[PDB]
Amino acid sequence: KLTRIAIVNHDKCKPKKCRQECKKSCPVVRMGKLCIEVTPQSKIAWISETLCIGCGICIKKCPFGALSIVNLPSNLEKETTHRYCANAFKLHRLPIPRPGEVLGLVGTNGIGKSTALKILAGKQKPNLGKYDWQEILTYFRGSELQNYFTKILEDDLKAIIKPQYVDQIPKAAKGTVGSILDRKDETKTQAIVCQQLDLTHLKERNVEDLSGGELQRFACAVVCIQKADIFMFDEPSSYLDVKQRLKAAITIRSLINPDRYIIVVEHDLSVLDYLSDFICCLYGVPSAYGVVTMPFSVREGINIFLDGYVPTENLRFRDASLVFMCMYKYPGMKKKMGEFELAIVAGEFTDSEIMVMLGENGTGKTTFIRMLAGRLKPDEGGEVPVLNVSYKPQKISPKSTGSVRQLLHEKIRDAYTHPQFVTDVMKPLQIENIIDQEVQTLSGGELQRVALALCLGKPADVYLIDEPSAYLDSEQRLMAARVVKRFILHAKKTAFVVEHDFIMATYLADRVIVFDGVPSKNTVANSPQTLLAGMNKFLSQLEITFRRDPNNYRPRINKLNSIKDVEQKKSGNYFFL
Amino acid sequence: SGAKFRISLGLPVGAVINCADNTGAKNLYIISVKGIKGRLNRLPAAGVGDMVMATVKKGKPELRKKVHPAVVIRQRKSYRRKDGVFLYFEDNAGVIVNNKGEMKGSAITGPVAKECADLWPRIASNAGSIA
Amino acid sequence: MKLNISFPATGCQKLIEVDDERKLRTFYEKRMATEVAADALGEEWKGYVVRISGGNDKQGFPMKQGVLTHGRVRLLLSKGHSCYRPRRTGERKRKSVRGCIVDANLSVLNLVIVKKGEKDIPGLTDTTVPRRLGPKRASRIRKLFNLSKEDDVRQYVVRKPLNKEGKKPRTKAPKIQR
Amino acid sequence: MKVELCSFSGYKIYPGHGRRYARTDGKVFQFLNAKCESAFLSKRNPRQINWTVLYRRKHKKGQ
RNA sequence: CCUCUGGCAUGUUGGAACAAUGUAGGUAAGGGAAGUCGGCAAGCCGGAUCCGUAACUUCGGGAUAAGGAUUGGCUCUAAGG
RNA sequence: GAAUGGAUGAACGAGAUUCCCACUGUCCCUACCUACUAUCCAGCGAAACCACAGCCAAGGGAACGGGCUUGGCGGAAUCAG
RNA sequence: CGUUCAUAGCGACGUCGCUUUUUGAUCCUUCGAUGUCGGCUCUUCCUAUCAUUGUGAAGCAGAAUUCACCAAGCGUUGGAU
RNA sequence: UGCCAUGGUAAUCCUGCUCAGUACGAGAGGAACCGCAGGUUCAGACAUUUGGUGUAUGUGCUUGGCUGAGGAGCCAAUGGG
RNA sequence: AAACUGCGAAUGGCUCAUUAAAUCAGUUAUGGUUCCUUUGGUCGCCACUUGGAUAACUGUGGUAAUUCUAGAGCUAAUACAU
RNA sequence: GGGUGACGGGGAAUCAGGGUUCGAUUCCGGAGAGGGAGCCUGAGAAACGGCUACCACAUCCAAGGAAGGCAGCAGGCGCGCA
Ligand SMILES: Nc1ncnc2c1ncn2[C@@H]1O[C@H](COP(=O)(O)OP(=O)(O)O)[C@@H](O)[C@H]1O
Ligand SMILES: Nc1ncnc2c1ncn2[C@@H]1O[C@H](COP(=O)(O)OP(=O)(O)O)[C@@H](O)[C@H]1O
Ligand code: SF4
Ligand code: SF4
Ligand SMILES: [Mg+2]
Ligand SMILES: [Mg+2]
Ligand SMILES: [Mg+2]
Ligand SMILES: [Mg+2]
Ligand SMILES: [Mg+2]
Ligand SMILES: [Mg+2]
Ligand SMILES: [Mg+2]
Ligand SMILES: [Mg+2]
Ligand SMILES: [Mg+2]
Ligand SMILES: [Mg+2]
Ligand SMILES: [Mg+2]
Ligand SMILES: [Mg+2]
Ligand SMILES: [Mg+2]
Ligand SMILES: [Mg+2]
Ligand SMILES: [Mg+2]
Ligand SMILES: [Mg+2]
Ligand SMILES: [Mg+2]
Ligand SMILES: [Mg+2]
Ligand SMILES: [Mg+2]
Ligand SMILES: [Mg+2]
Ligand SMILES: [Mg+2]
Ligand SMILES: [Mg+2]
Repeated sequence: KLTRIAIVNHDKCKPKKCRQECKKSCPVVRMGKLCIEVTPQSKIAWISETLCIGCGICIKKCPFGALSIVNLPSNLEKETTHRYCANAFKLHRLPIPRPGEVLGLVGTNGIGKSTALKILAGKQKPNLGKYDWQEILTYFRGSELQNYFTKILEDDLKAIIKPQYVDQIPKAAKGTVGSILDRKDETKTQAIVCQQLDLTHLKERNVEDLSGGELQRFACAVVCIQKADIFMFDEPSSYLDVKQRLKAAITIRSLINPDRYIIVVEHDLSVLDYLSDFICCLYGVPSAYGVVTMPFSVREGINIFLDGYVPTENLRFRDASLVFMCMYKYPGMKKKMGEFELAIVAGEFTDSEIMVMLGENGTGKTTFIRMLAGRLKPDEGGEVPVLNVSYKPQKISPKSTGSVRQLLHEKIRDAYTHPQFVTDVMKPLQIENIIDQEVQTLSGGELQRVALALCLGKPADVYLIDEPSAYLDSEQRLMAARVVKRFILHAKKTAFVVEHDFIMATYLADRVIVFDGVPSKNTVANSPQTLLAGMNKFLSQLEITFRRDPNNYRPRINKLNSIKDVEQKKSGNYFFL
Repeated sequence: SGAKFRISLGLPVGAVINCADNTGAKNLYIISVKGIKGRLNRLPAAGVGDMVMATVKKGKPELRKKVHPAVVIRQRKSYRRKDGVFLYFEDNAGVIVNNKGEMKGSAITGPVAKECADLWPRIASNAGSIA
Repeated sequence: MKLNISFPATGCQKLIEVDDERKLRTFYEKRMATEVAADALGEEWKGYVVRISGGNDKQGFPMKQGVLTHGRVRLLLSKGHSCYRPRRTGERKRKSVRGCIVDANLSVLNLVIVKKGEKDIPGLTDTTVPRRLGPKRASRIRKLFNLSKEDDVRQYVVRKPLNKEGKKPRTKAPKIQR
Repeated sequence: MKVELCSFSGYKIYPGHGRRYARTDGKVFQFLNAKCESAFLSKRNPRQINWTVLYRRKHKKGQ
């Protein structure tokens, strides 16, 4: 029981430049059949996946890499919930949103996640692989889906989407933060939401002046204000800091009424865990097809995701299960602005080391990073190391019109060719697939992959890494983490990682530097502590504890004054290992 | 990463430990222990948490008259844990398994020794009670 | 242990966090409804007597008197029992309770202050919230104000003024029954 | 080093000594020594055995 | 197996030790014939009462087939001349 | 291969095989205990066997030497094994 | 032969050797007797090296591998008939 | 209290983690050194613990008998447990 | 509103697994019994009216989690008592 | 004793007179609520849109615990000619 799916990448497939091609090389067409239809004219090539052998010839011939042929199980053909065009993506099933329960979708991008969100919003009618509302409702019977859609169709439920792409919001709306919130009032609960998400300082400022983390807080606060059912949340944690992303989770959990459906989408697994009560995985071949699993528990669903093995379907979807000398010395530097007093403790910086930076969005991780670089100048003291440095920023725009190939050779030709770099950075971050695309038409994750590659390739002693996990898929995150580790192990060049994810921080950390104190006030940057002690200080400052599920040892988040939390605080082991 | 430590092993080749999974096998006649070089005259022996080639001696005839890998899960011979506690299990038992460590059954009746559970994660997941 | 201490003669009660085994060692391995002296607890509570009515086990499971042990026992309960509200006429249900005996294996202890010694405390003996409503049955009205049958119960009755109604406060009173 | 109580006698069991028994019902018993273990296995009710704690509790000995 | 009547002085010697090999007895964690030509050797079984008893059969048997239960001490009751 | 009897066959057999259940130190893998020995002493006291005798390697030799040749070497008297 | 190439690995027709873990020849020794198969138990020696150490070779990309060298230190098992 | 001629002599091999899905490879597949955690076989000990033994003939319990009974005991090749 | 009190929740609805002098049907007995309710009969020194308890309400909570509940305040009855 | 493609009946279908077959199925009676058992309340239940066990299925768990019963009506899966 196996069938095939043809896919034609409509951006890449240009029938005029290439000529007919496919037809000439296809053995079904050379026989004399309607396997492929093209001509020099017309846009996009069509393939009959019925008549198609799946010889894998047409893909090798086509000059752009426009064609793909994948193999999907024949079980899925019955349970197709959407297909937009012929030779395009094929979504199977939909997640099962439950009223008064936060749905947690988990799964990598390009697996029909966006189309599902649109369907559940009610923008997209499920064409059901036909390319109807009574027919659609009959298809969805015996399940809460028919309940959901019936609710949508007569009682006009308001679909609201916290978007993925946050940097496009500034270039659309205008005025202050406080003004937009005042305009969008329906519940009339500005103050409480602002105290939860800390928008007391930010109310005065404009939208363009905000950082990434503050923009997220703003966008979530806006969605919380709007009176609506069916809340779609797409990566709220990305750009945020540890305590900010927990507060954002708490706010979203507070939005639960028995009326409202909520559908979060998190890639930080500990945050997703905290958010949801109900989870649905999204496995498939990226860009070709996608399957929405049956709804598991929070715990069970994420274990299934880590195993890469759905026990009920019995489909091992992923191959592998994703489970868990001194260079220089800075002295006691102090940098007083006038009202604000930034401080440093003395310590070492051993080569082949990744220093993780624990703190907050405001404690001035970015400002310290700029100071270390030379991009910021000293008020007092004077950090002027005779050292080349590289700087992966938070906010990543594509304002350099061309191809990724051009970007790579313009910045760094040697690294771009070098095999040790290529095995370490290009291949694992699937840069071989991005290479041909334009820089304008990147996604957010793809831009983050390119950023990682650009800064690793540029030679230095220090490598600054602000938010590598931002936008990347949980798999990609863990790859990006491995890439940074190995690159540094080969190079013997130190790095510094601003992360707000306890999965990635525990993964990367050899030594860990901690920041203390509130932002825009006195920052006491401690000496590089060992990992064991370092996280415990950081967790004690933010008042969180974790634990580990014996199957995959994944860090789960605790409740305040829960017995397990209290025990861990008394011991001093705020998490494990 | 953390290796096994030796434990007093009282299931020599010839033992019939009772199958404690939902396969349909009742018994498991141990015909050899895996990872035993051995000596002259010495019967190979499997403790808890050992791999073992077994034959099913009574149960469903799908399983009978062929060899399976299995894992010893409980054992009546008292083994010592590093923390100085001796521990024994009221019955000898096991589960039918494949070469790569996955269970061919689905649910383990009774407790699984933690020596075995730490070593065999897929058994441990199905195991209701440990130690 | 999250000690829930209640001074009954006022009408005020606090939640007091306590740590250090030796601080709580006076309470441990004692029964429910025993009157323990709280002097070893702290010099704030100098010569205080506290009755130990037995709050809640960790894992949420209330102590119920009679069962003894310091562990959980599960019992068949009925109408006229602790730890159980029956949802049907002659409903009956199995529910796990916990030992009368006090141990560190506990989330809360419940303590009722029987006698205060010399000192006072800020959110307990200072504060004095009244009995929420006065007598309602006639006999209890007579007993409150010392009347006898030949004295008119109507006049010597408790009455509560409900201000911030909107317009004006009613000088409100119950219906005297019996 | 959690000192455990013997499931038969009632004596405390220090780290080094004793023996642990994990019956297939899925509940475990500690034994101070073999005397206790044998008694538990032969099904002797420790409330009828004068040297066990349980007996002394029942019969109100000491105090 | 223990005792009285009657009869003996331990079977052609004593003492001191308590090594190995033996001869004759015992007991053994977990496994249970993997031992060996071969269950050799030992071990299980065992009395009685009450149930219950297959194939086959020369219809006699097989048959204590197999397989179960009970059994002490004490204080009474009933039934048998 | 058919009273040099053929084919059968209940019951029986210290008869010859094979398997299963139970049981077990037969074994994994051995350990500990008891008695009588062995052991030391008092007393008593045999036999078989004996060319001479009594450490080896190799050589040659009636073609596997304790003895011969060439080397290695050799230290009273004895005890239990 | 090995796509090609006698010799990486092989190797016909021929030819030269070693070995006494085969079996024959032979009949020297022993017929006034050297206890006649196997298994068990135990030690030691050899190398004509299966594994392990260090290496040279390939028709050795890796993995797997055969070919060869130093080499006998250490190993070389449990069962069914 | 010591020296040391001469004899003897001993350690073994494996797995897991890591390197790493890395080198190499079109891909399929797929290594290695240094580390770390443990195991096999062998050797030499030892008894804190778990186990075995147990005639301290230690202390209960019990069968048959025997000291008139009670009590205290004994016998039954170690009465049995 | 709530909460205690009382009543109902044994009807209805579904199915036909079982069950063969059993179910079941006609026939009769209860002089061999129970029966909420309905309907009718009965109902010769705190009484100028007694006791204290609790729920809702108030307020501390505990548990990851349930139509979980605990401790402290009160306050009624045709509830529970005399 | 075994079987029943057996819930009983009223009735249904064929039919000259006889019969033959069917009756899960709207009225009456029974029995049952995955399987067995036990019981609280109550006038009435050995109730299951009541509880307590076990078995068999299955659901969250922060793994200490907690909850469950469509042969009601819709609907799903499955079984299937239906
Ligand atoms: N309107 C459209 N018309 C044709 N092709 C589309 C359209 N929208 C998306 N696609 C194609 O579908 C692919 C996946 O898109 P989508 O399913 O929206 O993303 P995701 O899989 O993350 O949900 C894209 O690569 C794109 O080429
Ligand atoms: N060159 C500069 N001149 C003036 N103000 C600056 C400059 N660089 C940074 N800042 C101010 O410093 C603040 C914090 O800097 P930023 O890098 O945004 O830190 P974070 O991302 O943690 O908020 C900003 O609000 C910004 O206005
Ligand atoms: S794959 Fe299907 S379509 Fe593309 S060439 Fe081979 S056959 Fe023709
Ligand atoms: S497929 Fe590649 S080749 Fe065939 S037409 Fe579209 S582009 Fe030209
Ligand atoms: Mg052998
Ligand atoms: Mg004698
Ligand atoms: Mg004599
Ligand atoms: Mg004589
Ligand atoms: Mg034995
Ligand atoms: Mg053999
Ligand atoms: Mg054999
Ligand atoms: Mg015999
Ligand atoms: Mg017979
Ligand atoms: Mg003849
Ligand atoms: Mg003949
Ligand atoms: Mg001679
Ligand atoms: Mg040729
Ligand atoms: Mg001889
Ligand atoms: Mg050689
Ligand atoms: Mg006596
Ligand atoms: Mg039938
Ligand atoms: Mg009916
Ligand atoms: Mg019924
Ligand atoms: Mg059913
Ligand atoms: Mg019932
Ligand atoms: Mg129902």
